Amino acid sequence: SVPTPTNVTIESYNMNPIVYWEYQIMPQVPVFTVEVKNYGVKNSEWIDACINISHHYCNISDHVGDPSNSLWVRVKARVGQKESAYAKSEEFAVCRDGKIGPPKLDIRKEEKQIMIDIFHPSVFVNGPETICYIRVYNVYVRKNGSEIKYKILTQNEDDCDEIRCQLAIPVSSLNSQYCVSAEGVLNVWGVTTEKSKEVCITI
Amino acid sequence: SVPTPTNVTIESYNMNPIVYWEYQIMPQVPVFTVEVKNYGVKNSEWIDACINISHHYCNISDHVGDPSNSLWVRVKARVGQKESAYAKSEEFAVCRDGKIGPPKLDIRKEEKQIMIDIFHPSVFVNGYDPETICYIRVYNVYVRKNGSEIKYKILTQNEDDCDEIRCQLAIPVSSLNSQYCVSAEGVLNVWGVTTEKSKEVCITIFN
Amino acid sequence: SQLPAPQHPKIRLYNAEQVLSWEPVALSNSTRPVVYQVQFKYTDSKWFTADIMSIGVNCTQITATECDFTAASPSAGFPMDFNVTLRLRAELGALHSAWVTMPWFQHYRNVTVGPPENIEVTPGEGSLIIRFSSPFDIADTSTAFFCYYVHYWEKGGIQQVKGPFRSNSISLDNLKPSRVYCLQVQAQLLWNKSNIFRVGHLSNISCYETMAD
Amino acid sequence: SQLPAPQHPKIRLYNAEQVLSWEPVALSNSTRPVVYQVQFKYTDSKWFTADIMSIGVNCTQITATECDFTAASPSAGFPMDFNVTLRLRAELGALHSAWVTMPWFQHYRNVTVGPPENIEVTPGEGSLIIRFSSPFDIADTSTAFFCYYVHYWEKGGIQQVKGPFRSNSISLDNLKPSRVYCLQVQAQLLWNKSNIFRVGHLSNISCYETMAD
Amino acid sequence: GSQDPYVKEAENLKKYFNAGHSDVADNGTLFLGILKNWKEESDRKIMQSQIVSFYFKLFKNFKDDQSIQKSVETIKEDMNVKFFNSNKKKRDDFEKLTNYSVTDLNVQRKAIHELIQVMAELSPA
Amino acid sequence: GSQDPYVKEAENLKKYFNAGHSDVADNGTLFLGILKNWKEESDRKIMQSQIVSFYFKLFKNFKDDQSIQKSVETIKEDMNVKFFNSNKKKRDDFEKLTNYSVTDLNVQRKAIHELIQVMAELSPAA
Ligand SMILES: *[C@@H]1O[C@H](CO)[C@@H](O[C@@H]2O[C@H](CO)[C@@H](O[C@@H]3O[C@H](CO[C@H]4O[C@H](CO)[C@@H](O)[C@H](O)[C@@H]4O)[C@@H](O)[C@H](O[C@H]4O[C@H](CO)[C@@H](O)[C@H](O)[C@@H]4O)[C@@H]3O)[C@H](O)[C@H]2NC(C)=O)[C@H](O)[C@H]1NC(C)=O
Ligand SMILES: *[C@@H]1O[C@H](CO)[C@@H](O[C@@H]2O[C@H](CO)[C@@H](O)[C@H](O)[C@H]2NC(C)=O)[C@H](O)[C@H]1NC(C)=O
Ligand SMILES: *[C@@H]1O[C@H](CO)[C@@H](O)[C@H](O)[C@H]1NC(C)=O
Ligand SMILES: *[C@@H]1O[C@H](CO)[C@@H](O)[C@H](O)[C@H]1NC(C)=O
Ligand SMILES: *[C@@H]1O[C@H](CO)[C@@H](O)[C@H](O)[C@H]1NC(C)=O
Ligand SMILES: *[C@@H]1O[C@H](CO)[C@@H](O)[C@H](O)[C@H]1NC(C)=O
Ligand SMILES: *[C@@H]1O[C@H](CO)[C@@H](O)[C@H](O)[C@H]1NC(C)=O
Ligand SMILES: *[C@@H]1O[C@H](CO)[C@@H](O)[C@H](O)[C@H]1NC(C)=O
Ligand SMILES: *[C@@H]1O[C@H](CO)[C@@H](O)[C@H](O)[C@H]1NC(C)=O
Ligand SMILES: *[C@@H]1O[C@H](CO)[C@@H](O)[C@H](O)[C@H]1NC(C)=O
Ligand SMILES: *[C@@H]1O[C@H](CO)[C@@H](O)[C@H](O)[C@H]1NC(C)=O
Ligand SMILES: *[C@@H]1O[C@H](CO)[C@@H](O)[C@H](O)[C@H]1NC(C)=O
Ligand SMILES: *[C@@H]1O[C@H](CO)[C@@H](O)[C@H](O)[C@H]1NC(C)=O
Ligand SMILES: *[C@@H]1O[C@H](CO)[C@@H](O)[C@H](O)[C@H]1NC(C)=O
Repeated sequence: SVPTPTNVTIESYNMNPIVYWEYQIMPQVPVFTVEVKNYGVKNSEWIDACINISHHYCNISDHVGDPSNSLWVRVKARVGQKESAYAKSEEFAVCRDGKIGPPKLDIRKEEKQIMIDIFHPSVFVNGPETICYIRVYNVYVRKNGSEIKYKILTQNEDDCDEIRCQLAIPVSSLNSQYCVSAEGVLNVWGVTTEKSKEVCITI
Repeated sequence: SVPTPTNVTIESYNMNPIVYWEYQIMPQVPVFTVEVKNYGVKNSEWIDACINISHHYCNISDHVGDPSNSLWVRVKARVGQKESAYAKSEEFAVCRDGKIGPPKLDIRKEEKQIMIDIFHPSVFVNGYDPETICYIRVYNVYVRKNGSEIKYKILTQNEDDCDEIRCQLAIPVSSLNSQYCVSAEGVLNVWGVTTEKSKEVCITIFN
Repeated sequence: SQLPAPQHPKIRLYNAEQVLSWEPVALSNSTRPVVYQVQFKYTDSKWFTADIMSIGVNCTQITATECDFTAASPSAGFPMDFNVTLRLRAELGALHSAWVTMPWFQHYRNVTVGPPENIEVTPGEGSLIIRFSSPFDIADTSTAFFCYYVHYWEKGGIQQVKGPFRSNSISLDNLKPSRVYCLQVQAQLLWNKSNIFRVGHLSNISCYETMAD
Repeated sequence: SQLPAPQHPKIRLYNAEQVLSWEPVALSNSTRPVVYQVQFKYTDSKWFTADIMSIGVNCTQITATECDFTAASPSAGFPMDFNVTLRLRAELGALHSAWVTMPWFQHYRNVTVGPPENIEVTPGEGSLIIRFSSPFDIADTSTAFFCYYVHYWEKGGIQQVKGPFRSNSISLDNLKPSRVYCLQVQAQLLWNKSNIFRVGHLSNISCYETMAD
Repeated sequence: GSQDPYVKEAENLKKYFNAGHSDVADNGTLFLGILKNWKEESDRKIMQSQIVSFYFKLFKNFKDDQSIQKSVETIKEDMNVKFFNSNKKKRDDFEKLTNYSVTDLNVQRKAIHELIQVMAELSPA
Repeated sequence: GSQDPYVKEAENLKKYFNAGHSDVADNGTLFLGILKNWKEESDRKIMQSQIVSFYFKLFKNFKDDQSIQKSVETIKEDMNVKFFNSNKKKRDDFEKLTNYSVTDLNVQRKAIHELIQVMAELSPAA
């Protein structure tokens, strides 16, 4: 009997989840089939993602419905004409278990203030009304020795649009070093996005 | 055994209901007690309205909670020291079974139109539970110009046409001789009970 | 057993009328007249026989080729808010035909609205006064009402449409005095739930001359 | 059997801290140290023992005369929205005392808000810029947030209050240049459900002189 | 005369159920007292939803009494008009939620699963 | 990190009921599918009321499983906060309406009586 695969895992970055698994070395080269089953589709049954593939990975970005909806992945092995039992994975929510890229920060001087632009991560690119989005931005602004955390809510129409978010901080003429880094917090599970590359500016 | 009263009825006009009943003539003068029971009161029990009274009526306007809430009335007779069984009435809804007075109509001419004022009946304007279901939702305003009548409808919810004191209707007119006679009636919110029709007020175009 | 089903049924939803009609069913060997049965149903309801108890008109075991729900008395018939489905069959004792099931209708949604009734026009100083009756009497004005349009034009002139207006009386102010104008009145039934409208039919054209000054 | 109940319990609701304290219970004939049991309950719920699984700190049969619910980690403790009722008793083995039941509290409603932390002031031309930290970190800003007030005045002058403002940085524009101004910062916790506000405590006075040009 | 179609049929059920007797006034009110406490439509629809589900449940038990079937389903349609705004999808979604069995082992597992995303949108936007 | 208290306790109940198995995905959805059809809060509160009443009944059946009492009662309070806006009267009136027995002969007689005035205010206020 062909042995069953082991250590099935799912790793997602920017809502692009990939399935990984381990298999023992054998004289023949085995091929695998990866099957996905989403929660929230009528008459749900296992959908084929990768068919008779020889390597140990399978990109299932096309099988992602709602990033907040659970999905399961199982994989079986075929050697010659005999197949193995399925290796089922733990439930996977892209919003909960996945990770999101950092926001893009831009800084520029004005007469009496500094305008900090917080561009949404590259995930939310127009190119579906899901639960998974950003509710607050934790923007850390370090002026000289000390940093203070700011909070910008996406629901505030006056502070954020669909393309950018802005924050205005007053400044003075004396020597000061303002360094700004920002991260986003997801709505349901509070999963923190990667921290933005800290951009600085001097007066 | 003293006999129980008969033919218990309730008649309401302008939300002032009176209880009536018939009783046979006897050598002694019998006295009666009238008891009211409303729907919508916690641990409801019979409230005395008229106590040991000799005549055949009892005004229970004070026992009217919500004019749309049902109430029941029963009455017993006492002769000497012996009492009779109760005579219970049918359920009574002031809004459904009662009757409401007519609205007061006022008419006045302007340069190009006629402004008809429909004052609400005196029940709803005063300085008897408020915030009730029972009020007027539409006014049927009948406007007869010479031989012909056309029915108008003014909704109470329209803030631009009605306030707490009145409802208005503007009708354009011409210089030729015309006889405008206007009567109006109100329709209750839930049971559609129509108020009495207003006294027909007319006006003439002499110019 | 089985009979031929009634032919080409129609539901007449004009103004406040509600009439179901159909073509009669005949047999070659016919000894006694064929009767028909009408039944109505709500959106998720049971079929009811159309009898004086259920709907106030007797449309079961009837010889007629029509059934008038609104004839009996005022306010009779199906509520104009309701989702009503009718079905029909012919029967001769033990024999009956298949059920001919009409499409569902809501009266406010499927009515063909007629022109305003009793139109009276009186001239004014550079104006015309129009008073008319509503196409039919609506129980709840808040749920559905009429919007009136007046198509007026000077003789030999281009059309102009005043409206819409809720009142049953309107003044056609700012007109050329001592000139003839022709007009048509047309209603529009608006149901707030549907947010779609029934365009009423226009009345006959009638021309009138305005006053002198 | 019966033991004396703990004396004068107190609930400290300062910033994000949640500390229940009480006076110790002693006996004349005391053989072993008396332990205490703390329990919490929601508005219409069951009483729970305050144990590491329930609340993340061990507050049953503990020797200390206080229990700090918020000590372990951020966001640990009772959610600041919840309606929490606490009760307390002292017990010595089979012996136990009566339950001392505290009044109900909601954190946003009963908190004593402290002044803004780490206040830094830098002078500008006829102005002063103030940057400060929040009195405490709130998880959900939509349910509760801070409104800050700056009480500024020239030395020997009458009070002036600028505010309120949501940001943690503000510019005190339109000031007399090359003059000394003293300021105080005071926060205000706003809970939209309560429609009543908690006035925070003011910070220490600190005077600064604006620039010339 | 002109009155919503439920009035005629509701008081017919009152006679059938003897809801016109003076003994019905006892023990306060079920629905009327509560409904006067909530004037905001969001609060009303929360309460009315449970009341509407109750009447539908009551009518379902008396679906065999042919004496009142006309009156019952007439009131049902008027509820379909007044409460669901004649939206058949709204009526059908409401009917689905009610028919869920709380003892069906498969149903509770799905309810526990969907609980997180349900709580996520319980509050208003 | 910082997440509403129900998330921690909801996934605790998820494990206790084996709601993480791939078999739950079968047979569509109960609540999630319906709730996406209704975006207007009036429509939402009509549906959410039936869903919230469902969970309260479900939790009532498992009030004896002391393993999950912590997770259950935390979610109940968070429902009291998110759905009832911490209004104790709103919560208490809701519980009364649910507990009415539709087979209690006195209850149905009162229900049939109050029907008219209930229908009277089913429609929204003008
Ligand atoms: C007024 O009332 C009428 C009568 O109730 C409504 O019309 C009905 O509307 C329902 C939808 O609510 C329709 O139900 C659908 O039936 C389909 C099968 O029926 C078809 O075929 C039969 C012949 O055997 C005929 O009845 C007819 O030709 C139908 O076309 C089902 O397949 C449908 O289910 C599918 O869609 C749903 C929703 O997406 C899914 O959940 C299902 O799984 C499935 O995929 C559906 O159930 C019914 O057919 C309609 N009847 C008529 C006569 O039209 C009106 O909608 C209503 N109007 C208003 C404004 O409320
Ligand atoms: C929070 O919950 C507590 C516990 O029920 C409430 O306090 C008591 O509530 C009962 C029932 O309503 C009253 O009889 C008591 O008088 C209340 N205690 C006190 C000290 O007043 C409290 O009302 C709840 N808070 C809110 C905002 O609803
Ligand atoms: C699978 O994972 C376990 C635990 O992470 C590890 O001990 C084991 O070596 C892994 N197997 C393979 C084949 O990598
Ligand atoms: C997976 O495939 C999609 C297209 O099917 C692609 O956009 C995505 O980048 C792929 N994932 C990775 C990690 O490359
Ligand atoms: C009482 O009412 C009945 C029926 O309405 C009537 O026949 C009878 O004459 C009435 N009696 C009196 C005294 O009015
Ligand atoms: C009934 O009593 C009320 C108040 O006592 C009074 O206002 C009303 O005029 C009375 N009606 C009659 C008909 O006596
Ligand atoms: C209905 O009318 C028909 C007329 O053809 C008659 O034969 C039948 O008896 C009537 N039904 C009832 C119940 O009166
Ligand atoms: C009524 O109108 C609807 C669309 O508005 C249509 O689907 C239906 O077939 C119509 N019914 C009749 C009887 O015309
Ligand atoms: C309108 O003209 C038609 C002729 O098509 C006639 O039958 C009808 O009576 C006319 N209407 C009026 C109000 O004169
Ligand atoms: C709690 O702390 C006390 C310290 O007084 C200790 O005796 C007790 O065992 C602790 N409880 C647990 C469950 O660890
Ligand atoms: C919190 O404040 C409320 C209202 O001021 C009060 O009823 C309650 O007892 C307070 N709780 C505590 C623990 O002091
Ligand atoms: C404010 O004054 C108090 C004295 O009551 C002192 O303890 C505290 O450290 C002062 N604050 C700062 C930031 O120095
Ligand atoms: C009112 O409730 C009590 C019990 O709570 C019951 O005994 C009594 O019969 C009820 N009233 C009526 C009229 O049934
Ligand atoms: C889905 O429903 C069917 C019956 O409709 C049932 O047999 C099946 O077991 C259900 N699925 C699961 C996973 O229980």
